[PDB]
Formats: sequence, C-alpha cells, structure tokens
Amino acid sequence: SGAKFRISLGLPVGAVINCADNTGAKNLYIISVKGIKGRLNRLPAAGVGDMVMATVKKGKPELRKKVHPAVVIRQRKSYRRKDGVFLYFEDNAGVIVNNKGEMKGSAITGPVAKECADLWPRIASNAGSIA
Amino acid sequence: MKLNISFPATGCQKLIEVDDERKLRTFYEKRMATEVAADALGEEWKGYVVRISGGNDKQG
Amino acid sequence: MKVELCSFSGYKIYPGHGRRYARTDGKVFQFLNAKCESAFLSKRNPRQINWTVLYRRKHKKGQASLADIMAKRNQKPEVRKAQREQAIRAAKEAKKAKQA
RNA sequence: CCUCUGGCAUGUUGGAACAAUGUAGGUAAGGGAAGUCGGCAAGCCGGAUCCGUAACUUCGGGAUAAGGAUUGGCUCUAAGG
RNA sequence: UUGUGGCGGCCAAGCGUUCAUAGCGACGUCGCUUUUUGAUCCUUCGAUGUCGGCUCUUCCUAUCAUUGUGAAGCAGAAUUCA
RNA sequence: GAUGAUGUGUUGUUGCCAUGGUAAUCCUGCUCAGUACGAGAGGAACCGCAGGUUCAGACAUUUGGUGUAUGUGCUUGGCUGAGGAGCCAAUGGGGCGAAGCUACCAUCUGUGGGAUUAUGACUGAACGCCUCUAAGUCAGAAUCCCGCCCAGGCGGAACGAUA
RNA sequence: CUGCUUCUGGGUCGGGGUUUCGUACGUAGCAGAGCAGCUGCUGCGAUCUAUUGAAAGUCAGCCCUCGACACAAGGGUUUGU
RNA sequence: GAAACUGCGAAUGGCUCAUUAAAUCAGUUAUGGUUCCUUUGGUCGCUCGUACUUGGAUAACUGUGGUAAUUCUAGAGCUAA
RNA sequence: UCGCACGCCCGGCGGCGACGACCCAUUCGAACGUCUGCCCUAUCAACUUUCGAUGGUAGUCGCCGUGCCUACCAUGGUGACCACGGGUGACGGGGAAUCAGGGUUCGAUUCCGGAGAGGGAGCCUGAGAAACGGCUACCACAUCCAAGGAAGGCAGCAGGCG
Ligand SMILES: Nc1nc2c(ncn2[C@@H]2O[C@H](COP(=O)(O)OP(=O)(O)O)[C@@H](O)[C@H]2O)c(=O)[nH]1
Ligand SMILES: [Mg+2]
Ligand SMILES: [Mg+2]
Ligand SMILES: [Mg+2]
Ligand SMILES: [Mg+2]
Ligand SMILES: [Mg+2]
Ligand SMILES: [Mg+2]
Ligand SMILES: [Mg+2]
Ligand SMILES: [Mg+2]
Ligand SMILES: [Mg+2]
Ligand SMILES: [Mg+2]
Ligand SMILES: [Mg+2]
Ligand SMILES: [Mg+2]
Ligand SMILES: [Mg+2]
Ligand SMILES: [Mg+2]
Ligand SMILES: [Mg+2]
Ligand SMILES: [Mg+2]
Ligand SMILES: [Mg+2]
Ligand SMILES: [Mg+2]
Ligand SMILES: [Mg+2]
Ligand SMILES: [Mg+2]
Ligand SMILES: [Mg+2]
Ligand SMILES: [Mg+2]
Ligand SMILES: [Mg+2]
Ligand SMILES: [Mg+2]
Ligand SMILES: [Mg+2]
Ligand SMILES: [Mg+2]
Ligand SMILES: [Mg+2]
Ligand SMILES: [Mg+2]
Ligand SMILES: [Mg+2]
Ligand SMILES: [Mg+2]
Ligand SMILES: [Mg+2]
Ligand SMILES: [Mg+2]
Ligand SMILES: [Mg+2]
Ligand SMILES: [Mg+2]
Ligand SMILES: [Mg+2]
Repeated sequence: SGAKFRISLGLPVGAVINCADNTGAKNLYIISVKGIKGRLNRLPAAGVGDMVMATVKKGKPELRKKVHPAVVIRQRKSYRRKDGVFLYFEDNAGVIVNNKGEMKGSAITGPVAKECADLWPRIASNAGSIA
Repeated sequence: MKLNISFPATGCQKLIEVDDERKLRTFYEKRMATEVAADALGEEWKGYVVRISGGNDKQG
Repeated sequence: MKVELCSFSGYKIYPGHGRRYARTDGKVFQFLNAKCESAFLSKRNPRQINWTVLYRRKHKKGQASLADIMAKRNQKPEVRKAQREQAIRAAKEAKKAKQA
C-alpha cells in the first residue's frame, strides 16, 4: 500500500557491486536501471531497493555473458530514512532476481536494508538480518 | 501488556492487564529486580512498593 | 524518539543528528559526527583518546492452621518438659516392659 | 629543500576591493572512462631493506617483470680497526 | 525549377472466409514539399572559414507518447485508421 | 545585468497596473477488482489514497564536499646556543575542523477561472416527415486567453515634510 | 540595507555563553626498555601518569554584556509650489 | 507407588571404507617414560590437635503465565539428600 | 550415609551387610616407543631448513619420553640399497580363487587393529570423546513460520528419490 520513499542513489550505470547470494555469481555490473526516464547526459543510477539490470562480470561460467535483472541490497552512499538517520553500509551489494521478484538464489549474505526488504517481500524472507 | 502480580507474604497471585504507558513508565528504563514504587499506578495502588522480577517478551 | 548512544565516543545522539553504519556482518554502529566516524573507521581504541566516555570510565575521572501452629509455637517450655516427662512415662515403662 | 660568506628589493608602477570569465595551483562524498575520435589532461606507482619473479629469447636479457612484508622515535647488545 | 527522393489525394479492378472503400488498393491520374539528390550558374574568387560531434535557444507538424474525441474485421486487454 | 535620464515645484513613504514574460510535466503502486467483458485465457475504468521521473523556484537545521578562521593537534628537512616559543620550504605534508558558500549528494514548495476546438447533443425549419444549423441552445479539452507568479511606461494616485 | 546624546547611543577592550581541536609550559612521580658516575644513592633517558575535557582560537559576517575606556550636539554641496 | 532430584550408563554396540603408501596394519619386544571409572585383594583410632546428628538452597507439587511455534520455559510460593 | 534380623552387661557394648572413599596392587585396557615387512611411476634426481629441517643445553605444555613448542647455539638429516614428488578404479591383516613345482589375481564384506559420522575446526561433562542417536561456530544442502524466530545430520534397522 505505502509506496517507496525517495532515497539518495549512488550506483550509476557501470558499477560492479557484490553479488551477495548463493548462486555462484560474485559480481553485478549495472547496465541500466528499471524505471528510469532520465534527461540528456544523465546516468541512470540506482539505490537501495531499486530493481536493476546487471551482467555478472566474475563468477560461474553459465552466469556470465547474459543479462540478469537484479536488486540492489546495500549501498555505501548514505541515504536518508524519513525518521532522520543517514544510514549507509560497508559495501555495495545485490542479489539476482527475476521479473516477478523471486530470487534465483536461496540465501542472502549479510544485511538487507529495510527500504528494500519492505518493497521486495521475498528478498526479505531470505534475509538474515534487516537494516 | 500483562502484569502478573504476586503477594509473597502469604503466597498468592493473579494476572491483570493494562494498556496505557503513562501508568507504565514507572517501570521503564530500570534494571531487572530494582525497587520501584507502584503508587503511581492507580486508584487502589497506594503504599505498595514492588519488585519487578522479569518476564516474557512479545515472542515469549 | 529514541535517544541513542554513539558507538565510538559514547555521547548521546539526538534524533536529527548522527549517522548510521552497517557492516556486512550485522553490527549496526551509530555515530554522533564525522570526528567519531573517522576515528572508528581508522580502528582507534576509545580507551586511548582523552575526550570520549570509555576513556574516562577507564581512568575513573569525574564523580495445620496458623492458629494451631502459633498456639504450639508460643507454648511455654515447662509445659514442654512436662510433655517430655509423659514421654518418659511412655518410654521407661515401655522399656521395663521390653526387658520384662 | 633550509642556512653561512657575498649579493639583492621581487625584476618597466602603487593603493583599495575579492564580482563574472580566465591563467596557475589544489580538494572532493557514491560510482569508476558510463565522457571523448582516442584514458587527452589529471590521477595511481615511486626511495631503501628483506623476500619473489612468468611467457619468450639472439641465452646476453626480459627484470625494479609481476606480486608481498618492513620503514618513526628512544634505550641497548653484538660484530667490523 | 521538381526530374529523382519524400508526402497526400481522385476513380475502383481486386485483397479483406462474406463484403470495393474497417484497413488496403492494380491499371491510370492529380497535386503538395524543399529535411535527398540532380538541373542552372544569378549572388560571392582585393576570401561569407569548407565534415561531424559537444553546448544552447527558438520554430514547424507531415503526431511517437500525453489531454479530449470520432471509427474498426473495437467483447475486455492490446492494437490499427482519423 | 548595473547606474541614470524627462517632469510630477523639491524630496520621502505607501501604493495602483498600462504593458511585456509566464509553468509545470509524465508515470508507478494500493483500492476499485481478479469485478464489468469473455467459453475461457486473461482483464481494465471513474472518484479516492501513497509515492516517484523530468522541470522550475528556493534554502542550510541535519548528511556530504570545501576549508589559508593558516583555528587546533601530529610531523619531515633546516634555522634562532638549548629548553620553551616559533619561523622558512612559492599553502611543507597530513588528521580533525567553526562560519560562509554548497549538492536531487541533504531538505521545502509548485495553484484557480473564461470563451471555446474536435466531438456528442437540444428545440427546430428548409424539404408535410427527417435533421446538432439555417435563426436560437447545451456539455466540452495537455490548446487559446486570463489568474497565481517576475519586471514596472517620457503612466498615474494618496499622504507627510517643505529651508 | 543600516547606525550616529530620552542618562542615551553605537565603538574598542575585557567578561561570560556557544563551539573547534584534544589534555598546554612548568612542576611532581619508587611509572619508564635501560645506561653511566659514587656505594643503596645521584645524573642521562623516548614515552606515560597527575595538575588537566587542560591549553589555545572563537567574528572579523556567532550570542548576551550593562565592567572599563574614550568618542558622539559637527563637516561639505545643492534643492522653492 | 506414578513424578522428580542423586548415582551410573549413554566413549560398548551397529554401519561404511572416503582419507592415509613406514602411515595404517602384521609378527615382535618395551613403558626402569605414562594414566587407567570399574571388578577383586590390600590399606581405612598409625596424625596428638552440636559429635545423641551442624547448615541453607533446590526439584516434584499447588498457583499465575507468556510465545504462532520447540522435549522453550518465566515470576511466586512448600519441602529431602 | 542406608537396610535387615536383634542380643549381652548395671546408659554401654555388640551381628550380617549396603554405599562411599586417599594411596598401592590386579583386571579391562589405552597411549606413544624398538626391529622387520607394501602396489605403480625417473615423461619425479636431488629433497629437507631460521615458516624446526637433524642435533646440544634450559624451560613451557602434557598423563608421561620427545623439537611437541619456545629461547640460545651447532650445520645438520635423507638419497641410485630409488630419497623426495606424483598415482592408486589402495583401509591393512587373518584370508579368497586358480592351481604340478613355481606363481598370478582378489581381500568394501560379519574376526582383530584403524579411520569417519555432509566438509573442516573448537569445546563441555566424564576415568575414558576432539563424542556427533552431545554442544558451539563457518561452508554446502535443507524443514516450520504470524517474518520476530526455531530446530536438524540414516556411511544405525526398515523404507524413498537419485
Ligand atoms: N462475491 C462472492 N464471491 C464468491 C462467492 N463464492 C465464491 N466467490 C468467488 O469466486 C471466485 C472463484 O471461486 P473459486 O472457488 O476459486 O473458483 P472455482 O474453483 O472454479 O469454483 C473466488 O474469488 C471467490 O472469492 C460469493 O458467494 N460471493
Ligand atoms: Mg551525451
Ligand atoms: Mg610577485
Ligand atoms: Mg617594486
Ligand atoms: Mg570523487
Ligand atoms: Mg571516495
Ligand atoms: Mg558517448
Ligand atoms: Mg565511450
Ligand atoms: Mg597522459
Ligand atoms: Mg615484460
Ligand atoms: Mg473477394
Ligand atoms: Mg555566374
Ligand atoms: Mg562571419
Ligand atoms: Mg494537424
Ligand atoms: Mg499580462
Ligand atoms: Mg476469473
Ligand atoms: Mg460471468
Ligand atoms: Mg552543515
Ligand atoms: Mg566537513
Ligand atoms: Mg562546513
Ligand atoms: Mg621546541
Ligand atoms: Mg626556490
Ligand atoms: Mg577534510
Ligand atoms: Mg468551461
Ligand atoms: Mg457544432
Ligand atoms: Mg457552453
Ligand atoms: Mg585415493
Ligand atoms: Mg580408497
Ligand atoms: Mg579388508
Ligand atoms: Mg570400494
Ligand atoms: Mg571417531
Ligand atoms: Mg549421507
Ligand atoms: Mg564431532
Ligand atoms: Mg544417526
Ligand atoms: Mg555412535
Ligand atoms: Mg540388524
């Protein structure tokens, strides 16, 4: 019901982030974000909770050379929650997620922020600790 | 939030429930097993000083 | 509002201020300001830095019904030794019957 | 780079301001060439000591290949005539 | 100037299971445009700086989307024509 | 963009609006609703609600940048006999940094009317009936114009003080 | 855009408030790897502990002062219905 | 005599043969280089300094419960070795 | 500390036991030690070392001996008699098949020893465990859920997929 508030985005096109799930993929190179119109000379950027499109740059052989939709899990750009805290994470992170929301993985390493765990309810169930 | 009150001087007990917090910050931000005065609780609670002795969380 | 405490220094973080850090292993660390944040990410012990709180606590600067129970309880000991005497009236006569 | 002997008055003018645009220095969160014809420019590495060093080859090289660790101050000890 | 390029009409053989014209449209035919290339050489040879890209404003409509609408071989969803 | 000019007797305060400019945009999620429609498969809308993209205007509490308060510590080479206190090295270097600037990299805000276009209709002839049109009449829109907002005319007004 | 004698006003200095950095010099210490000179003592010794959230800066465009100190009834040029 | 505290067992047994090439394992000797519940047999007034029975907790149990859920257990109250 | 029969001196002596114990035996052993013994490969000929390799001294630790570890010294140890490395579709052995005499092949398999409970690691109690029909982590897999959490380990007997 309640939609997702605006948080500061700090992952433009061309960022490799940690593929933190149990597929075997270890990188996610962001190729484009889903939902971005953008203006002239504007990199489509993503933040926490923004389901994105990525390519695995390092990992298993059968997960590379192919575009996977993904979902950003952690960023280290300090985004602002509405209750007044500037949270940020240690590293950037993401899991591999099909178009319906369900993960290709089965487990998620480390924390998932609440801004993604509320928006993607099946990433939240595989999450060890939230925010 | 339920409160299991107990009289150890003869050894009986029963359970009450209250659902407002300006009656309940007399308990909050303490340790376990400190002495708090229950005189800020209500109409029948005058002269009663009490031990909070710990209890179960929302998940038990 | 929850008025939390800074992880490096240990002052009292108010709701608008501060900054929140979350590592890859849980461990959500609060910070009052970037003076504390830089000194935490540089991995500095607070116990060696003179302005915090964990320094100053280290260096110690600053500062049968009850009626019957009570009825037998309050009983006077000459009545008790007389009761001991009719216990003797049982026992020594019974032991004369033991040998007899 | 700093100083002593020696030399000089800032290189054909001064004063008051610290706007734009420059020229010359710098610094930047998150991302890291997505900019652009092109990593242009900037940046990264950098000395020394102890390790370690591949393919290839005219056997000489490559080679400081690459990749690591240490480096301050103070107090000693040992060895070198 | 408009061959050529682009765009749009008219007439109706036929396509559209049926049915010319929902959407198309043969043979023919009438036009518009200067975002193509030709044609000409009037202007410029006592020099109007000759490709692209970046930046930036403004304009056209021959509309891709958005607002309101009319039409379908429009049930809804999608999509075509206006 | 910045002074200023004419006269209004000179000056000052408070204003008016002639005129120019003009601005907001599009989308997603909840609900409607697995409902209308449909054999199914699928599958919307109107009013509401919560947010977002692009845009415009700001602003500094908070977060981030900057940082020569050359503010405070640490520190290399040298120099003042040494300490202390300091200086030079075209800002020596590096932490941390107040104020001020500043960032969708933080935060706030972004409007209402009128005649109408296309179109759908009303009464109603032409043309006994019919007809949205001929006379008359209604609804009508990201358009147009005005509002809101920016500037304020060789354009005015009210009011004070007038050596 | 402001201020410039109602015993009032601004201005300088001082004081507090705020804040930044991080605990001053001196002194003391049977704290200090150790070393040296005298027979347990005295000197050298980076650093540490106490004094000490100390010291230092803080409006030049920060906040209150009612403490001190002087200043402030002026100068010049034009304007008439 | 249910329940519960205490003692004991749960390191045997059963399965499989992944690892391991002087390792395992096999014959051989050593432990004068070590431990060893148990079972049996020795020692068990050898010491020269309230004992007619010393103490206070705890379980079962009564009672009040919490958790969505576990062979989760919380506060209270009695009581033995 | 506990139980059964119960007597004798004029309160004190007493019976049969049961349990529990320091230490020495004994038993079940375990544990490192000594000698000798194993398939294939040289398209593995030098390996081992300040990252203990082989020794000496003194300690730590252990239940003990021991470079097992630490400090200081010595420069050693193994190898053409195959060291070292690699392979094993290799647990070793008692044994099994075939067989004149020799052999060659097999031995996961019920007896003995060892190793291991998905893979490594670490520990509690206990005399005995680096136990897994114990616990704690991480890795891999995987069950319930109100999304806050919980619990698990068939190479034990059946049984299921693969
Ligand atoms: N409003 C309403 N809906 C109903 C009723 N009974 C069934 N439904 C709805 O019918 C829909 C389809 O029903 P379902 O049993 O799933 O379909 P089925 O299995 O083919 O019968 C569901 O969304 C139900 O909620 C009713 O009595 N009233
Ligand atoms: Mg571009
Ligand atoms: Mg100069
Ligand atoms: Mg000069
Ligand atoms: Mg940067
Ligand atoms: Mg950075
Ligand atoms: Mg490009
Ligand atoms: Mg490019
Ligand atoms: Mg270059
Ligand atoms: Mg090279
Ligand atoms: Mg036909
Ligand atoms: Mg010509
Ligand atoms: Mg020109
Ligand atoms: Mg048109
Ligand atoms: Mg206007
Ligand atoms: Mg249905
Ligand atoms: Mg139906
Ligand atoms: Mg700020
Ligand atoms: Mg800063
Ligand atoms: Mg700042
Ligand atoms: Mg000095
Ligand atoms: Mg120079
Ligand atoms: Mg900085
Ligand atoms: Mg209207
Ligand atoms: Mg009309
Ligand atoms: Mg109308
Ligand atoms: Mg093997
Ligand atoms: Mg094997
Ligand atoms: Mg065997
Ligand atoms: Mg086998
Ligand atoms: Mg085992
Ligand atoms: Mg298994
Ligand atoms: Mg185990
Ligand atoms: Mg089992
Ligand atoms: Mg077992
Ligand atoms: Mg069996």
